Amino acid sequence: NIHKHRILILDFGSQYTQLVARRVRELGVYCELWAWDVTEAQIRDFNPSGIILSGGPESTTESPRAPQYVFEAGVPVFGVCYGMQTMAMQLGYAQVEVVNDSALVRGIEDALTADGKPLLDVWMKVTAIPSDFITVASTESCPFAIMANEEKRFYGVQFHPEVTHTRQGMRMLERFVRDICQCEALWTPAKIIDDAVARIREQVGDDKVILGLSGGVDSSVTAMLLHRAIGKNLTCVFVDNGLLRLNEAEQVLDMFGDHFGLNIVHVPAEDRFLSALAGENDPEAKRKIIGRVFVEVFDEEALKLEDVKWLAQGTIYPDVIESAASKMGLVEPLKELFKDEVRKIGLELGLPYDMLYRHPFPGPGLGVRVLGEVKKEYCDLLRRADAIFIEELRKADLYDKVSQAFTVFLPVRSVGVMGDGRKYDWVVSLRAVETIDFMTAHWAHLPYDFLGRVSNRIINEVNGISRVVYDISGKPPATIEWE
Amino acid sequence: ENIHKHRILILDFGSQYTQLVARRVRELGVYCELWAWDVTEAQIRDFNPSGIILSGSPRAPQYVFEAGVPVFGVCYGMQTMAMQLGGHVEAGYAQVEVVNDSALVRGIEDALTADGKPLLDVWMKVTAIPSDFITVASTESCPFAIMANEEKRFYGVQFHPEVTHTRQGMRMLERFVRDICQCEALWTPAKIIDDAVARIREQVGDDKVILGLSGGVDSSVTAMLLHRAIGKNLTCVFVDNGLLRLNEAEQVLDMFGDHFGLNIVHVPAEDRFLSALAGENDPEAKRKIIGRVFVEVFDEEALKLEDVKWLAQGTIYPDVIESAAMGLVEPLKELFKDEVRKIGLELGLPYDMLYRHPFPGPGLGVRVLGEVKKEYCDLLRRADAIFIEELRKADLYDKVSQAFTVFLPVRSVGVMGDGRKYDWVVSLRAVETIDFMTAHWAHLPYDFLGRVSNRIINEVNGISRVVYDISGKPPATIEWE
Amino acid sequence: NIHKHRILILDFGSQYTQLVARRVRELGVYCELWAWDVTEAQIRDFNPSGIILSGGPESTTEENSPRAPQYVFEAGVPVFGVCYGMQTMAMQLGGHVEASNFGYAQVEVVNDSALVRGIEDALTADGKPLLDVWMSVTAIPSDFITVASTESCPFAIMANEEKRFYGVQFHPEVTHTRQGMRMLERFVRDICQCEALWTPAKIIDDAVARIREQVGDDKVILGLSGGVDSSVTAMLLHRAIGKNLTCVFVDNGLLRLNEAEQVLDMFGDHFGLNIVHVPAEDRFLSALAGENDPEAKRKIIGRVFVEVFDEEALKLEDVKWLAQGTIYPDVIESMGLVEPLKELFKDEVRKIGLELGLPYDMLYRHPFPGPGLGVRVLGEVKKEYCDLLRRADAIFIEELRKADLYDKVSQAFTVFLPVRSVGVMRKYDWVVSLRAVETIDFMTAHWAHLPYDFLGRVSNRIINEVNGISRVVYDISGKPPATIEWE
Amino acid sequence: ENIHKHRILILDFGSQYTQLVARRVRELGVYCELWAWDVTEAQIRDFNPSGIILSGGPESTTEENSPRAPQYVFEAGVPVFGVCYGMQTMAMQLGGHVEASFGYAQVEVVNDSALVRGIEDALTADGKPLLDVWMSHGDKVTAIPSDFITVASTESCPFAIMANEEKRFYGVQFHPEVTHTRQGMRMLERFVRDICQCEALWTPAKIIDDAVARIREQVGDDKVILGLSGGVDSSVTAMLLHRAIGKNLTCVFVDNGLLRLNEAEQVLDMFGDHFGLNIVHVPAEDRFLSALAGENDPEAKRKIIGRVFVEVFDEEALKLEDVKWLAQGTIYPDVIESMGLVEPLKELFKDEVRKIGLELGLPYDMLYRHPFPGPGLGVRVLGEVKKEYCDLLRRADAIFIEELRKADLYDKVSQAFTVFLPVRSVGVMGDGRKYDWVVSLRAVETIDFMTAHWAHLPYDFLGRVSNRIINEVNGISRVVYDISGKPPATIEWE
Ligand SMILES: O=c1[nH]c(=O)c2[nH+]cn([C@@H]3O[C@H](COP(=O)(O)O)[C@@H](O)[C@H]3O)c2[nH]1
Ligand SMILES: O=c1[nH]c(=O)c2[nH+]cn([C@@H]3O[C@H](COP(=O)(O)O)[C@@H](O)[C@H]3O)c2[nH]1
Ligand SMILES: O=c1[nH]c(=O)c2[nH+]cn([C@@H]3O[C@H](COP(=O)(O)O)[C@@H](O)[C@H]3O)c2[nH]1
Ligand SMILES: O=c1[nH]c(=O)c2[nH+]cn([C@@H]3O[C@H](COP(=O)(O)O)[C@@H](O)[C@H]3O)c2[nH]1
Repeated sequence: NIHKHRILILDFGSQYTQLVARRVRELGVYCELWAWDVTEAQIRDFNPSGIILSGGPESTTESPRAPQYVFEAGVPVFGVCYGMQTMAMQLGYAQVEVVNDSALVRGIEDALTADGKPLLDVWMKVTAIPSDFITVASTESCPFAIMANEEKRFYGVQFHPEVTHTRQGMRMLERFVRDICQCEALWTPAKIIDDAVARIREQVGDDKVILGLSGGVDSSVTAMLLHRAIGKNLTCVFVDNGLLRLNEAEQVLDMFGDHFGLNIVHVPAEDRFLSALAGENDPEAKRKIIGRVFVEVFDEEALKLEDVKWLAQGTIYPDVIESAASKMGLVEPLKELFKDEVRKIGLELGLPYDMLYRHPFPGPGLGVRVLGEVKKEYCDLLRRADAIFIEELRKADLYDKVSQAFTVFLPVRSVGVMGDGRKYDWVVSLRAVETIDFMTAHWAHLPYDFLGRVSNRIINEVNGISRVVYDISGKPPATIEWE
Repeated sequence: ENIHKHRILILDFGSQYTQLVARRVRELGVYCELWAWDVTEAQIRDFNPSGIILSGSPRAPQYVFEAGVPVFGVCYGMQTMAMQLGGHVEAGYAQVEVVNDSALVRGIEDALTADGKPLLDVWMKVTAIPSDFITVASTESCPFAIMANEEKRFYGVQFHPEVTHTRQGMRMLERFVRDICQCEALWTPAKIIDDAVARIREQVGDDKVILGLSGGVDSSVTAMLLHRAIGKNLTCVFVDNGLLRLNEAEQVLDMFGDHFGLNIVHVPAEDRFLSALAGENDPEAKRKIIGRVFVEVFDEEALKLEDVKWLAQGTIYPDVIESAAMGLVEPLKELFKDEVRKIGLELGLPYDMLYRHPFPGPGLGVRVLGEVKKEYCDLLRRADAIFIEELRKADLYDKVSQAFTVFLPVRSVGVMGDGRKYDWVVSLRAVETIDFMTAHWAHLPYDFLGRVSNRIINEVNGISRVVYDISGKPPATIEWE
Repeated sequence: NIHKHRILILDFGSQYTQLVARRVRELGVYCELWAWDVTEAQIRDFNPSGIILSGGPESTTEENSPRAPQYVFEAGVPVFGVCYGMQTMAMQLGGHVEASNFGYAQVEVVNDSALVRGIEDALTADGKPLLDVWMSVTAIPSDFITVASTESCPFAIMANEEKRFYGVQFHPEVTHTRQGMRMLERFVRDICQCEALWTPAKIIDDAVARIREQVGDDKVILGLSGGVDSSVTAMLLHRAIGKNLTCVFVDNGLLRLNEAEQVLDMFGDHFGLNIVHVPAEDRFLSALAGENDPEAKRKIIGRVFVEVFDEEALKLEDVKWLAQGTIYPDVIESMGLVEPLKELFKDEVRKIGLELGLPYDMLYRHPFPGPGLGVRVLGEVKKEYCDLLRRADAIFIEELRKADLYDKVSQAFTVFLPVRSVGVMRKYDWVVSLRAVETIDFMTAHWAHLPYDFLGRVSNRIINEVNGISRVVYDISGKPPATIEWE
Repeated sequence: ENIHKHRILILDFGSQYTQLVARRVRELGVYCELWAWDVTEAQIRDFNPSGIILSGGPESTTEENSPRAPQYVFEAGVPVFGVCYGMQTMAMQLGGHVEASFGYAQVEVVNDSALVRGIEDALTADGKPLLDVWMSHGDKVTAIPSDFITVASTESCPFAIMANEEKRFYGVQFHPEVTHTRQGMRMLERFVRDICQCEALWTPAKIIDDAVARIREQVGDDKVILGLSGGVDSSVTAMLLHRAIGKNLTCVFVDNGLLRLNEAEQVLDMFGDHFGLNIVHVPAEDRFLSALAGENDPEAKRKIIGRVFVEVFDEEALKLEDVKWLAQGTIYPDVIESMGLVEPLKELFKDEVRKIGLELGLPYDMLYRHPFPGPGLGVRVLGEVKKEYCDLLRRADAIFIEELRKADLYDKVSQAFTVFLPVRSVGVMGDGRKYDWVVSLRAVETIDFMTAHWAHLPYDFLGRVSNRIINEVNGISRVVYDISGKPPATIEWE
């Protein structure tokens, strides 16, 4: 069983904790990210084959600490940054000299040299280890780079193995998870899919399941999962909310109605969304509106069915994790998956690459990209602008060099040449970013020649657009979307 | 000493480069005028040129060749020179081989051929030259790249010598205007100033003159010329319309009031222009209001002054050329824009001010899209200041023709400590201008753009997001309105 | 057994054929790359779980052109034809090719096949599956179905599902084929039903087992160069027969700075190997004395090293085995012989070297030629020239690594130029040349467009810091018309 | 016409920018001489400057033996302009005081001075005039002499400009001669044309006319020989003498086998078949190669080439009866660095030589060619000079320059050439290999006599040239690029 060998990752608040989880996932082992403030009851219920304590911005000199069971549970424990500093007490690029044999790092040598010692290229106080620990690696600024009670199988590392900059970090996480915690590598996209199917089948039986099909990654893979498990019993509602991209409805239907043979209720709700949105300039109002009409449309569509006892949903593990930060049943095949696993299993389920590695598209769609009041003519204009932008972006092989690209409609009038020189028309902003984390994203240094080709195209080819600007504001101090 | 004694008639055959040719002639210190090609024997005879230039189916007046003065045809001018004297015409860097001796290019060599023959590096068609002309230079594509009737002192070149791409073009221009045409170079900043003062004094005498002092290049140099000519008898009216750059009023007042001793009437009229603009969204109406309120204010101040008999004005020669179908002092009406700067330097004005990017008459009124409001103008001024501050630090101010900031009355979200706040967006706009019809948006460095947008969003309370106008002209325009 | 599931890959002459092989290896499945001109007895003896017929430049329309042995299609195993492999399978099975004396291409999947079922990169506006492939046939066999199409290429993919014959006109082995690896995975793991036992941990365990069966308690001589193959080899025999393995490391005086100290400290003082160290600097130098001919120097360096190695070998009799780092590419291009790496490709040797415990930086270090500095010192090889070269090269590589440029080139090194150049406090000293290449194939190398300020930095460090070097130049000559080494 | 009548004395205190001052004043149309600071009142009285400019320098007036102007500088009754050090020694030598301590800066003008009245680059917010100047942040005047006034200042430079308006003494802590001082030229012109009242009679056309007249009055109708090398200096000298004494000028062009590809023909085609000079063309390639045979020492090679050049020239001289005059192209920098002698360019800087060269009819690209050393390929062929090597180098170099001109990179460098390395490398030949010579491309952006940076030529450009030389020149296996700056290396390899 694929959840059997499982890592409990305890989050002391690093931005890299989910990266550790994703690395364990990549290594083929289930794992779970909980907050540090967990009860020995819970760790005993999860029953981890090993524990991992993640980095932290706090300090053990105040203060987040592991539930003492972490070290009493008799499973190998791996501390990382804070997780190492908290393992003690409770018991930029750099190179560490391996000063001892440890289970964790034996055989793993990036450079050696030192003339008589193994070196580790790692990506990086602890004044003294517990009495049962040895020093395993050391640096100038950190004599305690790796510490280990190799008998109790506790390991401590002042660097981040989950990050690629740690030359052999993954081999180290492999060592801890596969070899020191003797975990089998059962958590494979093929076997996740079988687990998904089995669990949906068992949880829903012959009951009818409904699902909001966006065409996006999460609800698509969910569609494919539900569909593989209960076939025709699944009904997907595709709402064209009048806020999608150019031809999005066609593409979602060509893909999932035709190509994959899904049972699709197609709801053309453009006028209805644009109705409810009428005269609404407040971006948070628009979101709530757009989100409410969606819930309205699905509940209407659900009733037109019958015996629909289950709503399916593209909830992925990160979503569960924020919810962790404090009618119809829920079918959530992806609740345990991170986004890269979802894509990977989407590939195995047969979905196309393009869709799976597409830029995220917001729920509210163009509703948050038409500044202020959302009008059809602004959305049609926005659509042709985005289409050109994204089509040029794809020609130039720039689509994968940015996390997200789109255009924003500015309801301001600017003059542009018409032939005699007298036509005001609308302005759009191109927006392209390289996303670093949920808090920070850089605006993309798209090439000048390229920007200008897109500019000219949008202005010349779209009647109603006279001027194109580029969002040159990063996040912070701005955000990715304009609303 | 008439600095207009030696003069060059340049006939404009519609080329972009014709005002370039005239400026080159003015750079050699020789006065010249640029007329439309369609002139009369009479119009030309009255000018009495020391030499005629024809720029790049229109035809020169037959008198141009009858006039007995040297004539220089460039591109279309050389082609039209061939047509009209019995030749024949049929329609990038290049090198023309000089194949005959000619006053125009005698001694002007850029390289030598393998044969050992002279070559000209030029920037650029005739198939038969008149029977009294010879072939001066040629190249593979252009059999007749330079031709000359050495006797009538007629010279045609297919390339443009006014463009520095023609390696020694200026020297051929110098050769025709100074040697062939027999011109002294008295047209100098210092002497143009003297002649401007002389002509102002003679036309105005002891009368008091009034002047609209916009702070721009033209009205400033006009102000300094008048102040030099008539001093206390000059009142400049400076009108802060509410649409000027940050501290423009203080700056113009500092400069001409305290520093230069001009007599200034400062009209703080921000509320007045803003109020005449309240609610107006149409840029055509905004400009008309701003212009309308401008003369109203200026008229109300001209009636506030005893014995004002003359209006001074920074009309420059291109304004005169562009104009092609109380007394008026226009000291700059013969000067091209760079000449006006050169003399503004000799009159003691500051370089920064003379080479400043042009600012439009309505100012921020065409840069706050829609209803111009004080709030938006305030934000715009701060953002714009940060932009130019940085442009100058980066030595990029020199590198664009115009750089400014447009206020977009759209709300965008941005970070506000731990959460979010909606505020206004501005667009940076920077162009390299090419002509009245053509401008490329500047490829400002990315790092620089990032600094500026950070500076604006972080430093300007009320701005959350900054975009860069990446639209060229055409299909867009330089200004947003 | 980790060779049980195995893919026979027949080589029809493509450049990318070794890449097909290594992708099967990357997949976790043993495979073998043979010339196409083999026999049924050979295939039968090999017992493929599946056969891949790879690309090739020749035309199927020519007179005596390559054909797959007819048994390929009678082995009752799956057959995968890639490009010419597919053109030969179509021609050998009833269909036709027209001849025509590369590119990115999107092929539309127009029918189901086990090979590309569910492998999609995009949809057409008409809902049809698209594959992003690295492209390169007028009729297919009449038991074959068309699987995918292009404009240019009507039969991009053909297949006989019953017989498990799949032909593609693109290169799944090339990363440009977006889901190439998946199709190869599909063929090998799903269709050929191979397990992924070909792993580094298991290839090591296999290596050890096969050394012990072959050698037992016998004694084994090895030439330890510190290079990648000789060293992983040493680790395998050592993990296999400990003290019964002896490593002869000859410091020929033509090695990089402190190479002897480093080879010895690492494999003797850290991996507990038993190494006889021939400190043979003066002997190689004496032999090379007065030889300005690169060909003659290569010989001389070869001759002496054999002489030295033989002498050290005789000195430990009752040794019946010479071990050697020969790797699978050596096999493909070509006391008793022990060769643990003879089935491994270079990146496997590296991968298993990491499992053996070896340092990354050593396993991914640039190749250092047999003659070492004997061929990087133009003309007469002298102690002093090698000495300057070693200091110069050490500076170059040190800068090159801290600039994170070692990853970015195939080979970086310094060549000593016996020419005098003026420099400042005015002195005449030697010239060295930096040389850094990006090696496309065996015959093509681009000189690296190393940053200018980096080049200027390396260049100043070498001049200022190496007493004896007045001037640094950079080889801006690619292969062809020049070669990688200078001699 | 006396075109030297007005003249500025520049006293060199050692600034890297002193030559620039001299050329700016020249550019303004006013003759000027550049002397060392330690000259004598006597010498200055002889020159009789219309005005004196004291340049900057690296020394410090606060140090014991620091350079000072001849006191007469301040007693000659002419305007004195002091630039940095010259300002600081003007202060100190007049009762000021300097304290011991380059960049852009804005000096605020605070008093009227003939030097900068009307010269303004910006204003302060407070509305006060600013000059944009290129300053030396080093030593600073902290007291100005009694009858001086502060003209300009910064928060860090109380006396950024000082002036004694009556004595026409001006000191600036910045460099008006460098472009980075926005209106420095106008400052220099203000001093030279206005305050010193120099007429701008030092123009190319007038310099020519003056040279001619000085030639025609030094030699009259005598015969004059001239080593013509096609280099800028002797070419301009040749044309001066041609216009001056015409037929009596005999030009000797020596092809020493160390010239660039076809150089003899293009020099012959140019100055013989086109400009009409009388060229005695000596083909002495075998004579130089012979004398050079077996000489691997670059210092010996240079002496040999020098010596052998002189014998050839003396012989050609002997073949002409009554050669009473030797013309050379010595330019003023050669004087500053240091048969009757005619040196028409001894007062001219290199740009002035080009400028008058163009006025004489010489082609631009010749006048602006990179400097070619006197020994030619003999110091670009490393070790022993042989014809096979020079033929190679010539072919290789001409490819180099041809491409360099094509890509508009020729004028982006001060010198570009190829060095023949007597080292052999292997290369591809067909399917097998070949073994042939190596050449080095060498290209520099020269900043001064002691500083050259190697050019960041475009990689694709380098590889194109690379391939061309190797694929087009027989005898070359490989091309390298010199990536050594000067210092620690030199421009030439030998
Ligand atoms: O499903 C969604 N509903 C929303 O209302 C929404 N708002 C922002 N986003 C996405 O969140 C990411 C970060 O955008 P911001 O930096 O503007 O917050 C980007 O990926 C945005 O597209 C949304 N997604
Ligand atoms: O004095 C002015 N009053 C105006 O109303 C005006 N509108 C445009 N401009 C200037 O014209 C140039 C380019 O015009 P466009 O904005 O139409 O491209 C640029 O120099 C613009 O600033 C104006 N100048
Ligand atoms: O082990 C070796 N012994 C040798 O004698 C030898 N010669 C060249 N090389 C390597 O061959 C590759 C290309 O060399 P060339 O382009 O100079 O032929 C590069 O990888 C060179 O290092 C050698 N390797
Ligand atoms: O050594 C030389 N002998 C000569 O006869 C000679 N003539 C000119 N040049 C130029 O002088 C400069 C100095 O060269 P270095 O950077 O190698 O010292 C470089 O600019 C050289 O080209 C010569 N150099």
